[PDB]
Amino acid sequence: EKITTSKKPNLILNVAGLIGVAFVDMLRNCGSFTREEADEYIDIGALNGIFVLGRSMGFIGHYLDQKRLKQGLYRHPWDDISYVLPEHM
Amino acid sequence: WARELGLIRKPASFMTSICDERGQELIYAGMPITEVFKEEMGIGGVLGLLWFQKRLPKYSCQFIEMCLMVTADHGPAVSGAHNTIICARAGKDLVSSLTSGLLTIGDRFGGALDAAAKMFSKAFDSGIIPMEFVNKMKKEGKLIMGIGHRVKSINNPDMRVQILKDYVRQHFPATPLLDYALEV
Amino acid sequence: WARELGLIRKPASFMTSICDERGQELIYAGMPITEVFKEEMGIGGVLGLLWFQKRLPKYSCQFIEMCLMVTADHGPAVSGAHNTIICARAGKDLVSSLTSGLLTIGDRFGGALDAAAKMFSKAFDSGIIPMEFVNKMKKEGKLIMGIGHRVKSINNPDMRVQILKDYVRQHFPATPLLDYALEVEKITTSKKPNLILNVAGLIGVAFVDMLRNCGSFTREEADEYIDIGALNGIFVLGRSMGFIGHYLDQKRLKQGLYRHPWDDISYVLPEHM
Amino acid sequence: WARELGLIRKPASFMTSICDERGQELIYAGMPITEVFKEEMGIGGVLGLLWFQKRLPKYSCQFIEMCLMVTADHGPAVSGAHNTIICARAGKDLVSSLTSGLLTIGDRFGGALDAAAKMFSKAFDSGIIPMEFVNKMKKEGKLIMGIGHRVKSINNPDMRVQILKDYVRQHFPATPLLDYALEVEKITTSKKPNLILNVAGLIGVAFVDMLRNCGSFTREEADEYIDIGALNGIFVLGRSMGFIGHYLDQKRLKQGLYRHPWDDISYVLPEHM
Amino acid sequence: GKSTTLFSRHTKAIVWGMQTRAVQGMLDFDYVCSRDEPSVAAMVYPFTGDHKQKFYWGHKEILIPVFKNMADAMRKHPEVDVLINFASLRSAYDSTMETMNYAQIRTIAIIAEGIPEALTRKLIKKADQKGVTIIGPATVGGIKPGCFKIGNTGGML
Ligand SMILES: CC(=O)SCCNC(=O)CCNC(=O)[C@H](O)C(C)(C)COP(=O)(O)OP(=O)(O)OC[C@H]1O[C@@H](n2cnc3c(N)ncnc32)[C@H](O)[C@@H]1OP(=O)(O)O
Ligand SMILES: CC(=O)SCCNC(=O)CCNC(=O)[C@H](O)C(C)(C)COP(=O)(O)OP(=O)(O)OC[C@H]1O[C@@H](n2cnc3c(N)ncnc32)[C@H](O)[C@@H]1OP(=O)(O)O
Ligand SMILES: CC(=O)SCCNC(=O)CCNC(=O)[C@H](O)C(C)(C)COP(=O)(O)OP(=O)(O)OC[C@H]1O[C@@H](n2cnc3c(N)ncnc32)[C@H](O)[C@@H]1OP(=O)(O)O
Ligand SMILES: O=C([O-])CC(=O)C(=O)O
Ligand SMILES: O=C([O-])CC(=O)C(=O)O
Ligand SMILES: O=C([O-])CC(=O)C(=O)O
Repeated sequence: EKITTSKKPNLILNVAGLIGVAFVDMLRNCGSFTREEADEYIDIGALNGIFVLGRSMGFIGHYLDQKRLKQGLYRHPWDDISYVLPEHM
Repeated sequence: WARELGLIRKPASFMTSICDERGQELIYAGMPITEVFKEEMGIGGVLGLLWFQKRLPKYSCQFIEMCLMVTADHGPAVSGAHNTIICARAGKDLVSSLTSGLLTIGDRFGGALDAAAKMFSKAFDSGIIPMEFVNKMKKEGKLIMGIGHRVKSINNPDMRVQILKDYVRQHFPATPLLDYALEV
Repeated sequence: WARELGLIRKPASFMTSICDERGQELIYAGMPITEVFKEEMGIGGVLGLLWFQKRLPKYSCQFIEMCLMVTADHGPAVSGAHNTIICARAGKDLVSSLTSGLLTIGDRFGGALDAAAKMFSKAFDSGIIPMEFVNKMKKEGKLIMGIGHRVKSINNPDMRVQILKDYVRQHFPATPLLDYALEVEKITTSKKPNLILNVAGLIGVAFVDMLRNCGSFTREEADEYIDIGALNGIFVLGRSMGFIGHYLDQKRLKQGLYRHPWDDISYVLPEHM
Repeated sequence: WARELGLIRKPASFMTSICDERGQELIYAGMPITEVFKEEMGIGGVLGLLWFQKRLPKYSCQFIEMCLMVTADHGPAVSGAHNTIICARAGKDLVSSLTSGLLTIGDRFGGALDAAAKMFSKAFDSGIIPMEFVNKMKKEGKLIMGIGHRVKSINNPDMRVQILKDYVRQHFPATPLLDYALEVEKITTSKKPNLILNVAGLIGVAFVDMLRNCGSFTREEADEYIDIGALNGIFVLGRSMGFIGHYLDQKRLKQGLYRHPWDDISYVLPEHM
Repeated sequence: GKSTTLFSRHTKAIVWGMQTRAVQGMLDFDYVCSRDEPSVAAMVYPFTGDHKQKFYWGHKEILIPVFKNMADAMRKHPEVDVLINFASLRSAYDSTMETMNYAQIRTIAIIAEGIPEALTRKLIKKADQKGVTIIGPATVGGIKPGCFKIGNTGGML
């Protein structure tokens, strides 16, 4: 991060990268795991599950907010889509 | 450029009130994330902010955390865990397996929480005594949601019903619907 | 008002080329729906228009229909049909049950189509003879996808590999990859009889041959369509019919909630953590 | 080996009746796949065998294929196609993108088929005249599902309601519910021209007519199949074609991750919670 | 008794039906007239549940309630004194008659074309009894520059 901020100031450790590196440290620098167990848990997608479980709270909150606001059916505006269909197939 | 100058109008197609991604600081329903962590909130407090947009008391957040803890897992024999295991053994994905498992959460599996809540709330608001409620639901032919276990009957409760019940007695100010359900 | 008069300029965030809902008539990739129904193209023609934006010949559309027919359903014991049945017996929904069944497709269930197509295409493009291909697969510890059946080997072929293969001989102009796969099948059957071209491998090689043998596609377009997962879509669309049939069957039979028996689970939990 | 010799008795936990994978031949609802192909039935015939376990007539299978064709895709702006495109631009999967698109198929989007069919069937069975049905819908604060169009009206019909309607008149033996829906459409078009029979409503009434007018089904069977959501499966299977086409188009166009603009969200967060 | 004044800068109206273009034009007219509040307080549409429709107050975004029932709209908005009826010829009579049961409504504007003469005659009789001024049917409405605008009167902005 120091090197990247020396390159460009906004190249900081993201929350994704920080959580990843700190989770790897927690996995392999605590007495619970051996090194191979931590490697296997990283490989099989422990942080994918972490992110999914975390963002599930926000997604359910979004669903409840939309239900409480009683928003109607969405239809994407035609002006936001570029139709590049072939001339005649 | 036209929006910056305030020259045109375009109605917003969406509406959100739970989180504010833009700005200098992330905001959870009005509370900044730094204030979220300084107030020593947990999963329950963030859940309350994101779902109800309310500053829940500490006991409410702890009760929400306990409810999440007791419903964490109940074995692989249930439909959802079965589907998750089937999708995982196919070597598909974490998201796909979780998705296949969660898609069985409905009326027969996992909907007993909301069904029991609605049932008991309607019974309590109707004002009928618990005996009248039981007799009415016997006569009409629907099972009373939230009542009935297989093996644990007496002198051996669910023992995770006991934990939540003890917490509710200890910390909840008033529990009228809980008393009605206990009478039932 | 400012967009109609052209005072402002807003970039479009989406691009589509398969269907044009707006206008006085629905258009399927350049062809009007009425015209789609005039030249009597069926499921195959509509599928070709929507997926490839091409006017496929009649034999190609019929072959696509046949591929959807043979992959419609293959019993309830497979992972996807099992998941669909489990979600249906929970009384959830048609969409939810189909979804749960479909989510298992891609790696070990239904992934043999695209995998076999890619493997045989790589073998054919590498220029190696089928014997060299078999030796290369054996030496690196990989089994040839789309080769090898369960019980029906010879003098009793798959009986749905035969239908598609006969159609391909009868109607396809030239099938070099099918010939390569058949030479591979001849080599593998000399090892043990059950090493025949599966329906997955046959469909994959014949679909690659259809893509890169009809005049609709160039080599680059066919390769890109194979890479992006056209055969995965073929298998998923075919098997969706069987999954919805399973859901409807479970609803009609009025089966209750399923819970797996404990005598089949074999808990191996640790002593104390 | 005990099961082979039958010394033990274990009831089966499941029950299927649509497809038979075990045996010397793949079987679709009691009929072999080779017989399926010799009879020259297409997607419609296999769909009928898998979903209804009935040997539908040729015109019924062709009508089912027609319904799958007309509901293939209706542009990228609908909720399901939008979700499929969002998931594809995230570079996730074909199955995942199709899944995300299909999960929006419900009451508001895609459920007009089943809702219109059920409502028209209830009105026809109740014995009320179409004018009485219109008045009953008006006084209950309910809009007649399957009636009303965006821009299409009388003297400017759908161009895909017309094709299906013409096929139904030409081939279907008797269509009482379609006639009832046509009287309802005639009454509603006297209110304002754009109140014509929808594609959803026309397909629903014609599907009910095909179920309860052909010799394959009895009234109870047709009613049960309508109730359990056969037309929901019809729409889902039709629209999966367009969703997979959208996924393939997004992959071919190499579109990047979508990031919704902030100026179209209108954050209404509370002052401080 | 029919009042000599019908519209003012504080007049509040309820629109019967989905006429979001007409209501948006009404709000634009109110904004360009320097009105403190929009002239439309609520909408009535029996074919949908109660919700809030999104409108523009100048450049600001506002929400106007929409009620399935007229009774709810009259209950929650007692300051409304004008009804602008966008119901068709088959529904204008019933809607106007039901509105006449509410004493807070003093002026009713009927836009529908082709109402039978007997029904309009009955409406006139009941309006005379209740002292309610009816802007006769088959009209665009009326305009009071600076105070109020009825429906689509006056065209666009
Ligand atoms: C997430 C969870 O914790 S699971 C929550 C599930 N919610 C429910 O309780 C749903 C309704 N109840 C149930 O199904 C119970 O969980 C069950 C599974 C124990 C009941 O299953 P059963 O095997 O029928 O229990 P059991 O055999 O003891 O029931 C026998 C009688 O009790 C009655 N009964 C069972 N459950 C209930 C109930 N919830 N309310 C009223 N009566 C009931 C039955 O009508 C039955 O009638 P009978 O006397 O004519 O035989
Ligand atoms: C499969 C089917 O046909 S859907 C079946 C639905 N059936 C029913 O529910 C019956 C009940 N009927 C109804 O609800 C109505 O009569 C409808 C929805 C069927 C008819 O549509 P309407 O209520 O007129 O609204 P509509 O869908 O036309 O949309 C409103 C306007 O937005 C426009 N619009 C539609 N989609 C978009 C988009 N993506 N971007 C921008 N503008 C759009 C339309 O052009 C339309 O303007 P127009 O009337 O000048 O053409
Ligand atoms: C989970 C996480 O924390 S994100 C993890 C991302 N993964 C990585 O870190 C991989 C490596 N990192 C990167 O690729 C890059 O550094 C990124 C993508 C993380 C950030 O790079 P940027 O392109 O500068 O960020 P971003 O794409 O948000 O920038 C878009 C700009 O428009 C604004 N913007 C962002 N999203 C929107 C939106 N939906 N609507 C309107 N404006 C927006 C932002 O304020 C940002 O400001 P700027 O104009 O001053 O740059
Ligand atoms: O999964 C659970 O929480 C337990 C459950 O529903 C059951 O009674 O089978
Ligand atoms: O053969 C097929 O169509 C796929 C299948 O069900 C299997 O064998 O696993
Ligand atoms: O469901 C469909 O057929 C698509 C549709 O009508 C729409 O919302 O524009």
